[PDB]
Amino acid sequence: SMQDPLADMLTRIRNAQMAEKTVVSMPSSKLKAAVAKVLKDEGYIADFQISSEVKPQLSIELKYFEGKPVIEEVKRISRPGLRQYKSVEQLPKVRGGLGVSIVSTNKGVMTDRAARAAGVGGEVLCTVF
Amino acid sequence: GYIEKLVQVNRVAKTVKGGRIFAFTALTVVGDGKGRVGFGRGKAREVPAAIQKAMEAARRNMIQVDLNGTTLQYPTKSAHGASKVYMQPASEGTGIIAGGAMRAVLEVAGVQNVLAKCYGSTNPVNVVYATFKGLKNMQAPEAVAAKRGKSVEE
Amino acid sequence: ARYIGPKCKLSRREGTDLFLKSGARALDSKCKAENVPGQHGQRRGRLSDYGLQLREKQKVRRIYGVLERQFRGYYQEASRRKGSTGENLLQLLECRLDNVVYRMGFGSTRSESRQLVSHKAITVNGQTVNIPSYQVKAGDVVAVREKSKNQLRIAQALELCGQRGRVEWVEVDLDKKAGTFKSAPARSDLSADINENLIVELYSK
Amino acid sequence: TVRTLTGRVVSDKMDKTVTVLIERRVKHPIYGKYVKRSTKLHAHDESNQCRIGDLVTIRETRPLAKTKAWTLVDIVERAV
Amino acid sequence: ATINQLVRKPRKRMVDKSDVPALQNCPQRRGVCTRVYTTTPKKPNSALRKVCRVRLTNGFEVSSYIGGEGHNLQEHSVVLIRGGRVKDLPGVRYHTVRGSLDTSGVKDRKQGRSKYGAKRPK
RNA sequence: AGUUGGUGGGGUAAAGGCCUACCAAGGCGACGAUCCGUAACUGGUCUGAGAGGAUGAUCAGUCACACUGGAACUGAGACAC
RNA sequence: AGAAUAAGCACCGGCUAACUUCGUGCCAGCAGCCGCGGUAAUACGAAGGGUGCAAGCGUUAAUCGGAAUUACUGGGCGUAAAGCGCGCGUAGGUGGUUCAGCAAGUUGGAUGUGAAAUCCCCGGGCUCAACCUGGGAACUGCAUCCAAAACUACUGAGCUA
RNA sequence: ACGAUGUCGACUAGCCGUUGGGAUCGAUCUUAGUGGCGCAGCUAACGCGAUAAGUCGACCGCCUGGGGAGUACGGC
Ligand SMILES: [Mg+2]
Ligand SMILES: [Mg+2]
Ligand SMILES: [Mg+2]
Ligand SMILES: [Mg+2]
Ligand SMILES: [Mg+2]
Ligand SMILES: [Mg+2]
Ligand SMILES: [Mg+2]
Ligand SMILES: [Mg+2]
Ligand SMILES: [Mg+2]
Ligand SMILES: [Mg+2]
Ligand SMILES: [Mg+2]
Ligand SMILES: [Mg+2]
Ligand SMILES: [Mg+2]
Ligand SMILES: [Mg+2]
Ligand SMILES: [Mg+2]
Ligand SMILES: [Mg+2]
Ligand SMILES: [Mg+2]
Ligand SMILES: [Mg+2]
Ligand SMILES: [Mg+2]
Ligand SMILES: [Mg+2]
Ligand SMILES: [Mg+2]
Ligand SMILES: [Mg+2]
Ligand SMILES: [Mg+2]
Ligand SMILES: [Mg+2]
Ligand SMILES: [Mg+2]
Ligand SMILES: [Mg+2]
Ligand SMILES: [Mg+2]
Ligand SMILES: [Mg+2]
Ligand SMILES: [Mg+2]
Ligand SMILES: [Mg+2]
Ligand SMILES: [Mg+2]
Ligand SMILES: [Mg+2]
Ligand SMILES: [Mg+2]
Ligand SMILES: [Mg+2]
Ligand SMILES: [Mg+2]
Ligand SMILES: [Mg+2]
Ligand SMILES: [Mg+2]
Ligand SMILES: [Mg+2]
Ligand SMILES: [Mg+2]
Ligand SMILES: [Mg+2]
Ligand SMILES: [Mg+2]
Ligand SMILES: [Mg+2]
Ligand SMILES: [Mg+2]
Ligand SMILES: [Mg+2]
Ligand SMILES: [Mg+2]
Ligand SMILES: [Mg+2]
Ligand SMILES: [Mg+2]
Ligand SMILES: [Mg+2]
Ligand SMILES: [Mg+2]
Ligand SMILES: [Mg+2]
Ligand SMILES: [Mg+2]
Ligand SMILES: [Mg+2]
Ligand SMILES: [Mg+2]
Ligand SMILES: [Mg+2]
Ligand SMILES: [Mg+2]
Ligand SMILES: [Mg+2]
Ligand SMILES: [Mg+2]
Ligand SMILES: [Mg+2]
Ligand SMILES: [Mg+2]
Ligand SMILES: [Mg+2]
Ligand SMILES: [Mg+2]
Ligand SMILES: [Mg+2]
Ligand SMILES: [Mg+2]
Ligand SMILES: [Mg+2]
Ligand SMILES: [Mg+2]
Ligand SMILES: [Mg+2]
Ligand SMILES: [Mg+2]
Ligand SMILES: [Mg+2]
Ligand SMILES: [Mg+2]
Ligand SMILES: [Mg+2]
Ligand SMILES: [Mg+2]
Ligand SMILES: [Mg+2]
Ligand SMILES: [Mg+2]
Ligand SMILES: [Mg+2]
Ligand SMILES: [Mg+2]
Ligand SMILES: [Mg+2]
Ligand SMILES: [Mg+2]
Ligand SMILES: [Mg+2]
Ligand SMILES: [Mg+2]
Ligand SMILES: [Mg+2]
Ligand SMILES: [Mg+2]
Ligand SMILES: [Mg+2]
Ligand SMILES: [Mg+2]
Ligand SMILES: [Mg+2]
Ligand SMILES: [Mg+2]
Repeated sequence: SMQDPLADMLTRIRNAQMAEKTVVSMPSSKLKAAVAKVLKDEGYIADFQISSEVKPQLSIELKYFEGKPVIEEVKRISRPGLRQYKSVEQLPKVRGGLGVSIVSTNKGVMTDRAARAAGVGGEVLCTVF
Repeated sequence: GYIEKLVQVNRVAKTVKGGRIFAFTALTVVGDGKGRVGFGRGKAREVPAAIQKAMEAARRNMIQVDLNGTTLQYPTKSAHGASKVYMQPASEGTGIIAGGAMRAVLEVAGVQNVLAKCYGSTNPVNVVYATFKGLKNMQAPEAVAAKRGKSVEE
Repeated sequence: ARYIGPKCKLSRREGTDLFLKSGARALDSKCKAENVPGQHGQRRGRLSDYGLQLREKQKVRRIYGVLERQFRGYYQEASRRKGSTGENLLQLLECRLDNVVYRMGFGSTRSESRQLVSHKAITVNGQTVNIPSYQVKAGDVVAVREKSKNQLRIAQALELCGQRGRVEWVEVDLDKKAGTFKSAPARSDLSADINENLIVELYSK
Repeated sequence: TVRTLTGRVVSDKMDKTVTVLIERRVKHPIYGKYVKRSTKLHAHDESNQCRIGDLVTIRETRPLAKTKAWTLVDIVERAV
Repeated sequence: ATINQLVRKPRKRMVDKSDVPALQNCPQRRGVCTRVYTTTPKKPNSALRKVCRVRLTNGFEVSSYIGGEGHNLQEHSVVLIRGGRVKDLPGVRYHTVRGSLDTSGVKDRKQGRSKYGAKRPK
């Protein structure tokens, strides 16, 4: 019944990335917007736009580079059934730093690298590589 | 490349009017010890002929791997069929900590510190399939870093 | 304990030189060192990976005459250290007092140097040490007891050490039969055919 | 200074004493999921001014009866 | 199993029962031979196996196998038994130690004669 | 059913149903009470890449016991090896 | 003073390093699992040879590992074990989307404690080692204060997917 | 008591039918069912494939070698 909207966002991105599409549209929220922005800063997507009119729609344009999609493995970590939190010393590494893990901290939603840069841990949302 | 290693030799049979007909299957891996590697399977009515066929097949379809100085880039986890494979880079003093098909594949490929482990079935041909599926997808930097510049992605 | 018995059987079984005689005449013209010892010498008989690992470990053990328990101790301490336990093992095995005495040239073989050490004829830093396991530290000045310097064996072995290849990491003064152990040799200095990775693979199992 | 606790009144049928329930979240030692544990304390209420449902705060003092060693300091929310 | 399902009922370790219920956590136990007889193995094997029924100090009554070519066990012989199952004989879970109390071990044995209680020929 | 709380009093080196006389009908429990079986606890030990699993010889801390069941005296301290 | 006073145990078909003869013939026997023995037995019993350990060597009993074989890390349920015959619903678990607050969870910091011994690192002594010993690190925990507000929880007001 | 396939929600190429209902101009589109093929993907394989056995979430039920045995004893 959409008890996790972020998992729906990542599932939509993965499913339409596998299907060789160009734009993904979904209901938006101020958390999905932060996730989309942090992906944009990491070069995993082309662009994201938020619609107006009371029921905003968020649309994301994807990248392909070669014949294979740029995002090959995206996975949610902290679900509503588990709620995983980690400290600075325990922030997970995906592909030994070749990827990124999104972390929600009291300074906002950022990457694990920025998380150690500010020295603030938090909740591990998902891992992308 | 030319580094020949023999993994498994098995004897199979088919039933005919009259009795049983036996044949020999061989599995081999070839590589140059610096990044090229491939596997081959062969079947014949004698062991040497099957081994020769396996070598000839393995010398084709060799692929190029991206290794970070005699060691893998990042920990990796692959699978084929019902076989699961885990590998992770290790320090220089370490040997090759692996068993059977793992050891042959990795030693021929040129790596020396791999510290691997397999789950599920240990059927050698499926293990080799899984190991090359894992090794062929080693990304290495400057390729995953095609999105933007370098020294910021790491 | 210690291995006492035929010493050319070990060379034949391992298939290499494995210096165990004085080296005066030769090695080939005493034991026809191309057949494995025993009745079935002529058979080739290729051997599996476990056999190869076992042969390598046994070859190393048979060259320094160390038994299994002390070898386990050496391997454990080498693994506990830093920097590539494979070469740390040889670094450790080259610092034994009997091996050092053999390198300096006061003994024909390893067993003879061991008996020189055991029978109270070698002083490490000016006092007697009779343990053929004393780890010689770099800079130690090994010597011979003045009451035993005129033994024929030391003088006889001096020229044999004269023609065996310079170690180039120990020094010796012949008149006083006293030498200095500068430092433990690097992995390159030792014979680069002892593939210790087989030993590491065998023990990590 | 002095450490206190906060809970909700669940029983007031005794004379000059009340029962207060306190909730806490504990991480499961092995499975790592946060689960709710509860404590039922007996607090001393001298003037009988607490009703079922009142959100109150209490502090620890010397024992006043068997299984009664807490006394309440303030009522922060009143039952509707 | 889900995380909540596991919280409500965690995973349970199974216990492996010993194959030697008599001699409760003991290396060996002594007993008395209530009878010595001989029995026949299972299907693929054909032989005539020597077995002794032994009553232990526990009060248990079990059956032990007698190894070696000969033996001198009879009624009311005090014996020591150890673990070890004989595959061919059904119901035989123990072995009789040769040369311990009343068994005297085999004679004219010269190879591996420590599992049969035989002195060095000298 | 002294069971849970209150009051007066007694008692203790000291808070307290610890005890007593009245007043009330309370207290605990599927977050496992009660009952049955088993067992001194911990620092630690052994295994394992770790997470875990098994386990409390020797050494150190605490507890309980001193043929079996009770009781008190003397004493700063005992319900007394 | 003198070489005098001081080597044994298990195994050798595959797993697993190490092979041939002679006896016996579904017997006698062996055996951790596959299994050997019915007339050329590298598997039984001996002899020659060899392989592992070594003042020890084997067997038995017991724990963990391998076992991802109770799977948190880290398994499954069409046919191999495994979806209740089907609904409704209680305790519980989980919760679409905006503001604003609070600081229980969360994060960071400070302070107290976490006995010594033991394990780990750098050293010092016994001719070496075991052993003893100095300093450190660790003891991943608990408690109290300070700060933050992205997420969850709690409170007030909204919105319509 | 069977689709030998728990309920709920969201995504993912297409083609041919059919039962109810809508729109726009026999044609096109769109819903809620009911069938046949099939790309990716999945599976040990058979095969599944918008009526998933694919990609994911929330909660519940169940499994841990074959026999003994869905049996014995106890409760209801
Ligand atoms: Mg025909
Ligand atoms: Mg064929
Ligand atoms: Mg698998
Ligand atoms: Mg699978
Ligand atoms: Mg398996
Ligand atoms: Mg010893
Ligand atoms: Mg009391
Ligand atoms: Mg046994
Ligand atoms: Mg009364
Ligand atoms: Mg009172
Ligand atoms: Mg009073
Ligand atoms: Mg009173
Ligand atoms: Mg109970
Ligand atoms: Mg007891
Ligand atoms: Mg493990
Ligand atoms: Mg542990
Ligand atoms: Mg350990
Ligand atoms: Mg206990
Ligand atoms: Mg004691
Ligand atoms: Mg004590
Ligand atoms: Mg205490
Ligand atoms: Mg005490
Ligand atoms: Mg106490
Ligand atoms: Mg006491
Ligand atoms: Mg007594
Ligand atoms: Mg007594
Ligand atoms: Mg008494
Ligand atoms: Mg009295
Ligand atoms: Mg009196
Ligand atoms: Mg008194
Ligand atoms: Mg007492
Ligand atoms: Mg007394
Ligand atoms: Mg007493
Ligand atoms: Mg006492
Ligand atoms: Mg062999
Ligand atoms: Mg035998
Ligand atoms: Mg014969
Ligand atoms: Mg055998
Ligand atoms: Mg034999
Ligand atoms: Mg034995
Ligand atoms: Mg045992
Ligand atoms: Mg056991
Ligand atoms: Mg055992
Ligand atoms: Mg396990
Ligand atoms: Mg086991
Ligand atoms: Mg495992
Ligand atoms: Mg799991
Ligand atoms: Mg399974
Ligand atoms: Mg399910
Ligand atoms: Mg069936
Ligand atoms: Mg069902
Ligand atoms: Mg059903
Ligand atoms: Mg049902
Ligand atoms: Mg039900
Ligand atoms: Mg029902
Ligand atoms: Mg039924
Ligand atoms: Mg319902
Ligand atoms: Mg509810
Ligand atoms: Mg929400
Ligand atoms: Mg809720
Ligand atoms: Mg808010
Ligand atoms: Mg904190
Ligand atoms: Mg301490
Ligand atoms: Mg020292
Ligand atoms: Mg604030
Ligand atoms: Mg029907
Ligand atoms: Mg069914
Ligand atoms: Mg079935
Ligand atoms: Mg159903
Ligand atoms: Mg469903
Ligand atoms: Mg419904
Ligand atoms: Mg549904
Ligand atoms: Mg749905
Ligand atoms: Mg189809
Ligand atoms: Mg399936
Ligand atoms: Mg399958
Ligand atoms: Mg889930
Ligand atoms: Mg769930
Ligand atoms: Mg789910
Ligand atoms: Mg069973
Ligand atoms: Mg069974
Ligand atoms: Mg059973
Ligand atoms: Mg029945
Ligand atoms: Mg019964
Ligand atoms: Mg019944």
